[PDB]
Amino acid sequence: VQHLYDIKDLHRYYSSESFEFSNISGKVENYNGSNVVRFNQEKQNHQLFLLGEDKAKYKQGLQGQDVFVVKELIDPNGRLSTVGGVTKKNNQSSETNIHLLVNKATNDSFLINKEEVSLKELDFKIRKQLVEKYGLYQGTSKYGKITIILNGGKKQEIDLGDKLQFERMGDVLNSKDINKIEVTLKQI
Amino acid sequence: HLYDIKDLHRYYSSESFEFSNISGKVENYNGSNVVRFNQEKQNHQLFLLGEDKAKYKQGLQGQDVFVVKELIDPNGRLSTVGGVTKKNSETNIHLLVNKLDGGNLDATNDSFLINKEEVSLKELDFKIRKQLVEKYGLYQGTSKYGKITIILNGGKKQEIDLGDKLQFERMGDVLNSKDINKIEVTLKQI
Amino acid sequence: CHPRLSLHRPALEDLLLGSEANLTCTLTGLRDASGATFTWTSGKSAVQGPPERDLCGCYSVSSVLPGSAQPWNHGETFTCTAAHPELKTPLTATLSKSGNTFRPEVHLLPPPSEELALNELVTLTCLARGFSPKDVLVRWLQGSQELPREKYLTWASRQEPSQGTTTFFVYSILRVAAEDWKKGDTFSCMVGHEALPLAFTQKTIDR
Amino acid sequence: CHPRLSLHRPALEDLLLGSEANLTCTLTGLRDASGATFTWTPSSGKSAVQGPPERDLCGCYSVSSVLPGSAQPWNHGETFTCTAAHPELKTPLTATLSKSGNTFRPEVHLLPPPSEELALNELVTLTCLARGFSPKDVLVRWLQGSQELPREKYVTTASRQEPSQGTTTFAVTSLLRVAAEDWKKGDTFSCMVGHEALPLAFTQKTIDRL
Ligand SMILES: *[C@@H]1O[C@H](CO)[C@@H](O)[C@H](O)[C@H]1NC(C)=O
Repeated sequence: VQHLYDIKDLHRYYSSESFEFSNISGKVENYNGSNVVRFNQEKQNHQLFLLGEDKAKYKQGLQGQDVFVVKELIDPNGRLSTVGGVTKKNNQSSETNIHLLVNKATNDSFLINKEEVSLKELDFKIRKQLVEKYGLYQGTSKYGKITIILNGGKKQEIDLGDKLQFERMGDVLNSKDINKIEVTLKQI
Repeated sequence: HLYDIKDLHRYYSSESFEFSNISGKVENYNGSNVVRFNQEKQNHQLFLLGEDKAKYKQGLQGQDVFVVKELIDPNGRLSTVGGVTKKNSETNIHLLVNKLDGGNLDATNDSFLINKEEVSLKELDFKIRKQLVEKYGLYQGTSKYGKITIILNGGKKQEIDLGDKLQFERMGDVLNSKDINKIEVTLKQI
Repeated sequence: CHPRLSLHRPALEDLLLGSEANLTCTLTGLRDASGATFTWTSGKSAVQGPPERDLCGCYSVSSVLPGSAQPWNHGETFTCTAAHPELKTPLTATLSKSGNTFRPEVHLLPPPSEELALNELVTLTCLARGFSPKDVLVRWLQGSQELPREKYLTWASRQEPSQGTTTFFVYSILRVAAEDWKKGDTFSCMVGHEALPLAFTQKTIDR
Repeated sequence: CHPRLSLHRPALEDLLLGSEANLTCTLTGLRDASGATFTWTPSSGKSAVQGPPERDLCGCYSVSSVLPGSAQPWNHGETFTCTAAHPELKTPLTATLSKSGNTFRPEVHLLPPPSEELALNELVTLTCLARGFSPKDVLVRWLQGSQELPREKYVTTASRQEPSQGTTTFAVTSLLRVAAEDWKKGDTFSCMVGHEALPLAFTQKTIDRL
């Protein structure tokens, strides 16, 4: 029920480049029944899909929001398709240095720039660090778990065996509410 | 590279049949000359593609046939190519095999039998290669190349590359057993 | 001539890559392509086009309904009634975007080992299967550069063998230089289908 | 209704696996299908059999003459001419056909299942590819071990022209889906391809877990 045949795909995805765009605006459009927002940034056309609760939250569209984009693919028309990653237009900002414990035991850290961060950004940045320094998605390393531990004991978990589910990429967290992150790498 | 080693192992380890007293009119099948005959509850399709197309222009009228299956088509007919020999005792043909046991050249004297005077190149090639397969690891792992060399009294010689199945057009060629002097095989180490 | 009415879904190519899409209601079999009136299911004004012969003589006229992408993608049911003097009672045709859709499973297959030994051209095979409806797009990339249509062959979408619900499959072969494959650059098959989350998906391969 | 004459070649399946392959000459676009006369060349085989009137794709009438026992002269290279006379024709129509002479055999390849499917332990897809051949006509059959599989369990796509760099060649793919456990256990699977340019008419590629 668990295998290593998609290892190259996960490694390619979570080692690829991400972008953090500010003040993004655009109206919502119907594309194949989906709610999308097309915008141009760095001389590149983007197609943001709103598929989770971000669909309800950005009914009107984006009016200057922050967007964390990751290329799902570039469609035949040159548009970069990206999912979720929208956080609010914020007039306040601070640094949160998040302790990242990685068990295979090793203390790491993870610096977040905004007061509202998307689960997409947390997932992608954590996995990229795991790919580049801890051997994730290489050889027999694929499965494991990211555990985002919030203040008070509540936790939010991500399975490393698959890409984060598109519907979860629009979920957001308050950076101040993060207590620490634990990763467990279960290798064979 | 070695991409077809298993196809060669299946073919040259498959079961061959020595039939005698075979008769049959030539029929046109897909433009080629074939002779269909039934032996041992099996329908056969014999393709005459070499010079035997001219030799057996009427068909067969009591000849010996050495059958190797290329495939069983969807109608259940075993397709085989050439291997036809004259209509008119055992002989033990000797065979030198040069293999590479890691770092040593090991020469082995071996042999195999035939039951006819005039013998087809198809039969000689298939029987030689079968024992190379069975006793010398041919078409296993990394062993696929080498040469069978058949020398004949007087000096005339014929070669067969092991990297390829014997050419279809060479399966109607025929020899006399008594005219065979040496037969030497080198198993090329890749 | 035997008047027939058929209504055609918006081309998938237009829905997924065009800025416009139209339903097309065609009335074929007309001995005199005059006096055809179309009226449908309350939106934008539908343009009739010119008359045109079909096969075995006879004529035909069509009515495109422009700008139908959004209603189509919303689940709208369209109805087209064509009235003509060569039919007794005007004919009707209904059509709506499909439920019971299934995502394609997209696979890209390496070249046969024999072809790698040939060292001339190697064949890459893309397979999309398990999807419904049958409408699908297939594109190829080498690296991040899209290849022209002329360098590959996409078969028609055909129904799979299945005990149960109906699914479709499509193959596409792209033949490329052996050297390009062996030097290690990537190749990608891109598939468009209305049941995919992002409308398109992609599989990438290399040695 | 406009009359047209068409001469169709013997079906490949009949030439390679039947006793009785035949050419079909069809006169379509008839208002009244009676009164047709068909004259065949060469005239030295079994009798021609004219079929009953048929409707074509536009309410017109169609009648066809089949020339049975045609496999021998077809494979010999003889050219067949069919001449049709009908009251609805000012002058008789002629159609000509022969077995192609600029032919290429298929390159046959049997591809293993996609890696992803080998994780699902449900069904796995085997793909047969026959390419580089001409003419278009081709047959594809599947075997598991030495047993032929029924065609309810694979689907062969239509023969199509390849992207070309001069000479026209065609390609076909065929999709067979087998149980994963059969595939992992070590069974062999064979694609069998039939084509008139193949030396023995048929060839076979066999596959299992390397
Ligand atoms: C309608 O859509 C079809 C879909 O391919 C397109 O070919 C045609 O040009 C379009 N015509 C109009 C008037 O929109």
